[PDB]
Parts: sequence; C-alpha cells; structure tokens
Amino acid sequence: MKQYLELMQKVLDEGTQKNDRTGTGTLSIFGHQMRFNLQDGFPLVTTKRCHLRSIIHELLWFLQGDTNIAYLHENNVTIWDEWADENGDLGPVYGKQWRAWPTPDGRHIDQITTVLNQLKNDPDSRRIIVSAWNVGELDKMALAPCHAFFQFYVADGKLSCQLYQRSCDVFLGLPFNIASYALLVHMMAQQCDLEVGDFVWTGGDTHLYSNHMDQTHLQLSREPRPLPKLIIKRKPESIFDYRFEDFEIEGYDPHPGIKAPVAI
Amino acid sequence: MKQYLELMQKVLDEGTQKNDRTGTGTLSIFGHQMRFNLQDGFPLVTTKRCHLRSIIHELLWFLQGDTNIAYLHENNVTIWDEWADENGDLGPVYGKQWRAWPTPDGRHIDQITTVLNQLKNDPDSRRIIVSAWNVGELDKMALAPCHAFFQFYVADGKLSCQLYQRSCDVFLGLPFNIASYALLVHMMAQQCDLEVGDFVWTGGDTHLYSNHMDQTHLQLSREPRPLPKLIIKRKPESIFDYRFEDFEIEGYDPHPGIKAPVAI
Ligand SMILES: Nc1nc2c(c(=O)[nH]1)N[C@H](CNc1ccc(C(=O)N[C@@H](CCC(=O)O)C(=O)O)cc1)CN2
Ligand SMILES: Nc1nc2c(c(=O)[nH]1)N[C@H](CNc1ccc(C(=O)N[C@@H](CCC(=O)O)C(=O)O)cc1)CN2
Ligand SMILES: *[C@H]1[C@@H]([N+](=O)[O-])C(=O)NC(=O)N1[C@H]1C[C@H](O)[C@@H](COP(=O)(O)O)O1
Ligand SMILES: *[C@H]1[C@@H]([N+](=O)[O-])C(=O)NC(=O)N1[C@H]1C[C@H](O)[C@@H](COP(=O)(O)O)O1
Repeated sequence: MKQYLELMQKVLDEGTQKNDRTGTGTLSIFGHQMRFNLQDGFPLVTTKRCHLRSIIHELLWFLQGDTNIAYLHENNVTIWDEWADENGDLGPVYGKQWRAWPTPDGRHIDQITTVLNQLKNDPDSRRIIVSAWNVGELDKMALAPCHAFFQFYVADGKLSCQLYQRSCDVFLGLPFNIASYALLVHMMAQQCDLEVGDFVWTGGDTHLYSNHMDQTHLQLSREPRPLPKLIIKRKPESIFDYRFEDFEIEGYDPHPGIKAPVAI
Repeated sequence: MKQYLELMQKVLDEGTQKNDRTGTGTLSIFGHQMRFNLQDGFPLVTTKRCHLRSIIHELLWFLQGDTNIAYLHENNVTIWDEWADENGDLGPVYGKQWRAWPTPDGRHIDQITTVLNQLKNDPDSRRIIVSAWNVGELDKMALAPCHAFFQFYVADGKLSCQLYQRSCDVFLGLPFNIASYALLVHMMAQQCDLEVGDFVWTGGDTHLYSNHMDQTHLQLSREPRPLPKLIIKRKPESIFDYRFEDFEIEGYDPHPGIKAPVAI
C-alpha cells in the first residue's frame, strides 16, 4: 500500500543505524504517523501476500483474554511459538490486560466491555482508551507490548481509532498490526451500529532489521494493487462471539509472499 | 510558533462540531503529529505570553510525586484549583503514577528512576516509557490524564521524546504541554549527558473550545517571533533536585497575553 511503501523508503533514506535488544541491528526512525480511511478499502498489504489466517486468529485470541498459545496451535497459527514457555505460556500479555487488567484492591477490569459501554452511552468521550501497558506486570510478560495503547473516537456517525505502537518491525510486524486493528475497528463499528472512519497509526521506534534489506528492496520494486473489501457475514450477539468463518476478504490479489527471519 | 498556528488553522478548517463532557462544544480533529527540533530553540509560544512560572512549577510538582495543590499555592500557581477537593487533593493523578505506580502485590514503581536507569545502561531500548494511564486508579482521579504516555529514544548522542496526548485543549493546554515536556527532555538529557533531539507531539482528540474562537482569530493574526533559548544554570545531583531558579529563558519577547475561560 502506498502509505506503507512510503514508510519503508523513509526508513531506508532517513533511518539511523541502531543496535538493538536482539543483536541484529536496525535502521530506525522515531515518530511517524499514517492514516487509513477505512471506507477506501481494507488496508491489507498487496505487495506481498499476508497470512490472513494468522492475523484473524491472533485478534480473536486477544479478545478471549487468552495468553496461552494452545488456541493458536489448535488453529495452526505458530507466530507466537518463539516466546512461549514449556507450558505454552506468555505471561499476562495483550489479551489479559485487555480483558482482565488487575488492580491493587483485587479487581479485574475488562477494558473491552468498558469501551463498548462508552461507545454506546457516551460516544463523544475523549477517554475511550484501551491500554496493554500495565507497568506492574511488565516484568512477567514474555515481551513488552509493541502495540501499546489505543483510542477510539466518534464523529459524524463514524468510528475512528488511533494506535500508539512503541516499537515497530516494519517488514514483518507492521502489515499484521495494521490489518489486525482495522479488523477490530470494523467489529466495534458493527457492534455499535457505526460506520467505519479512520485508522490512525502512530509509531515510536519504527525500524527495519538489517537482515530484511534484500526483502525490502524486492518489495519496493512492486506496484500496489487495489485494496480488498472486508465483508462481515453476520452480526454476532457480542464482540466476544466472532468466528473465523464470519469474515470474507474479497478481491485480495497480492504479489507473492516474501520470507524473512524473525529477530528473537 | 509555526507548527502551533498551523494546527490552530487546521482545526478551524477541518474540525467537526462535537459536543463534549463540559457542555461547552468544540471543533475537533482526531490524530495529529508535530515535531520540534529542540536544537532550534525552546518551543514556547510567542504569539501570546505564556506564564512560565506555572509551567515550571507544575513540572517540578509532578516530579515530586505530589498530587495535592499545596505546593502550587505556596508558589502562587492556581492552574489546578478548579478540580481539587476541600483538602486540596486531586487523587492519584500524574505525579503519583510517575513516581509511585501501585501494583496488585503491594509494590510502588518509580517510573522516573526506572527511565534514568534505562537511559544510563540501555539507551538503545525501545521500552523507555512512562505511563500515567493506570486503568485501576482512573476512577479515583479528578480528571483522566490528558498527556497520557510518553517514550524516550536515543540516537547519535541525542535524546528524543514522544508524547501521546489523548485530549488536547489547543488554546489553553497545548502551549503549556509542549513547554512542559520540552523542559523535561532538557533535564533528562542534562542528567544523562546527552544532547537534546526532537520532541514529537501526537494528539488524539485535538480541539478548540467554542468560546475560544475570538481568541483564536486574534492570535492567528500575529506573527511568530524567534524562539527563546533555555539555559539550565547548574547540574543538580538528581532529576528530583531541580529548582525554579535553575532555569533561565533568554530572549523571550512575546506578543501580549490573551485571556480565555477554562471549560470545567
Ligand atoms: N523482531 C520481531 N519482530 C516482530 C515480533 C517480534 O517479537 N520480534 N513480533 C510481531 C508479532 N507479529 C508477528 C507477525 C508476523 C510474524 C511472521 O513471522 N510472519 C510471517 C509468516 C506468517 C506465518 O506464520 O505464516 C510473514 O512472512 O508475514 C511474526 C510475528 C511482529 N514482528
Ligand atoms: N477544558 C480544559 N482545558 C484544559 C485543562 C482542563 O482541565 N480543562 N487542563 C489543562 C492543564 N493545563 C492548564 C494550562 C493552563 C491553564 C490556564 O488557565 N492558563 C492561563 C492562565 C495562566 C495563569 O494561571 O496565570 C493561560 O492564559 O494560559 C489551565 C490549565 C489545560 N487545558
Ligand atoms: C512487536 C510485536 N509483538 O511482540 O506483538 C508486534 O505486534 N509488532 C511489532 O512490530 N513488534 C516488533 C517491534 C520489535 O522489532 C520487536 C519487539 O522488540 P522490543 O521492541 O525490543 O521489545 O517486535
Ligand atoms: C487536559 C489537561 N490536564 O488535565 O492536565 C492537559 O494537561 N492538557 C489538556 O489539553 N487538557 C484538556 C483536554 C480537554 O479539553 C480537557 C480534559 O477533558 P476530558 O478530555 O473530557 O478529560 O483538558
């Protein structure tokens, strides 16, 4: 997609060489923002084939509040295997914080239910936020959340969302993260009877790994194709009741997939 | 400042009318980003006189971990009076979360000390974050944090910072918020022996109140003046030991102040 290839080029032209946690090395920029009008189409990268199966299942897994990889394996999704322990556990990552953020006085807060309540009763609110950045539990997580904090906004009968992503692997992670959140915005809007508006992506440390350079040059040589359309085939009773079979992506005709190693 | 007047104009031209919490009404946009290179000068608005006293003291107050307004009053700062209770308390707002974020298992995490440790030992880290958005304590706060989440970044011997501000009163709040965080970046850099880099501001619901329109038109008629310079006159032993007298703002020659009512 145009905005995505523009970012890739910007990282190549403007990024500075930075060591990293994994020992791999990156080219990095700090602070970037892009906007996707969800009415123009579903923002799934076309310049390489993306695995929709993994994207959709990961999101449904988050929404269940699950942090064990059993569900993903049951569904032949292996994108989280490298970080899981012997029992398939990741610690209280994303889904746990979304559904069951623990308080000092012993409660658990379901941020997704809270957001639904807000959208249905106080749509003008400037506090419609979900955070995964639970400072008190960071040390128990396999990895600190990359996509950390997101906010909804309603104007003129449309639902928008902004994501703050503190760290972004541009080649591997970003195509998944954009699609994942676009999908959530479509689900949320369906449940709230709103139209879709904008998905706004904001990055912190936005980088290309040093061993993704060949892959990046290849993909930059390709022309984007028209965006597909997302069809949700039924309206479940709640945001927690979607199934893989409920989604259709129509007119997705990507260029071939490009393999790249994940930095662990 | 150029970036600031550009935003004001954009809100006037592109903002949609939105009701709000306070009953005042706003023009609102969602999602905006601006960048200030701190080497070009200290980003204090010149098209109206800003009260530096209030800016500096508010920041020092946050850093103490204080949430009672006594300290501000001792220093003749009254910007937080409207939200405080009979005892001058605001609940566990900003400073409390920064210095003493409470965990379930009973601990308190000092995020500022943690960040210092990270900057001094792991400057390449992509996880150098402070959050005020403590989901478990939101209901005890006078107001939910506006400036919610910020990240540091080091490259090439320079310290940058990005702030996510979920809600932004463009006329009243934003000039303070930009200056406040620029100041913190200068303090942090001094303590860590780094040069200053960029301050990146990212907004969620970015708005002009309906009863700030005259004030906005007035200010938009004014030409920005050159940015002042921040001089820090000594190096305290720690980030917690700064005093008001340690800061000099040189060459600040603003246009006159513009009064506007705060929406409560
Ligand atoms: N450094 C690094 N990068 C990352 C993650 C990480 O923790 N470390 N974690 C992220 C969580 N998301 C993904 C997304 C895609 C993949 C991945 O590998 N994807 C394939 C293969 C997909 C498949 O299983 O079929 C691709 O070619 O797009 C891994 C993690 C993404 N990037
Ligand atoms: N709606 C609304 N807007 C806000 C806040 C709010 O909670 N509600 N809280 C914010 C916290 N920051 C400020 C900053 C400035 C002022 C203010 O009023 N400033 C003066 C007067 C300064 C002074 O005391 O001398 C000015 O003209 O700039 C109030 C809160 C800012 N904007
Ligand atoms: C992190 C990631 N995740 O773990 O779920 C995700 O969804 N998107 C990412 O882009 N992603 C990247 C950022 C970085 O390259 C690594 C995480 O490493 P640290 O930033 O060192 O924590 O995965
Ligand atoms: C909030 C504010 N604060 O309370 O400290 C700040 O520092 N900056 C702001 O711009 N600010 C604004 C945003 C909005 O106009 C109100 C808060 O109202 P809600 O967004 O309804 O919580 O103050």
